[PDB]
Amino acid sequence: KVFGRCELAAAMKRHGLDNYRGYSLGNWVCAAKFESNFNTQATNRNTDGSTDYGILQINSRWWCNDGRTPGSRNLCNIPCSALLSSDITASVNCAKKIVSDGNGMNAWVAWRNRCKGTDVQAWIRGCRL
Ligand SMILES: [Cl-]
Ligand SMILES: [Cl-]
Repeated sequence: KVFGRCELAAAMKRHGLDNYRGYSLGNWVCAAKFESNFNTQATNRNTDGSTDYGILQINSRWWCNDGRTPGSRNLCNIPCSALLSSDITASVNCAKKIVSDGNGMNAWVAWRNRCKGTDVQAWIRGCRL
């Protein structure tokens, strides 16, 4: 599913991501834009043999099981395919764990490089939330 911008904002808010660990909703929308283009089906192989999955490009080394990443820890206790669903629940729950890991949203490279320090509220402008 490719979410609309405000559609994704509303889903993320309903799931309790807005202000989660101090990250306002626009941070999450911005991260999802650059990680996945709001596409739940997005996948990308990493150099180390792991793969990133879903709207927030969650990695198969630490977080989910994809059956092909040796040494995977599956800390979210989910198949990586669950992160591709049109229902973002599993991605949100796992993102909450990731953002609580110690480095906040710096866990998302695209957030660090393209969202952090910018006017992230722009990402939710116009939306009815
Ligand atoms: Cl915001
Ligand atoms: Cl933080």
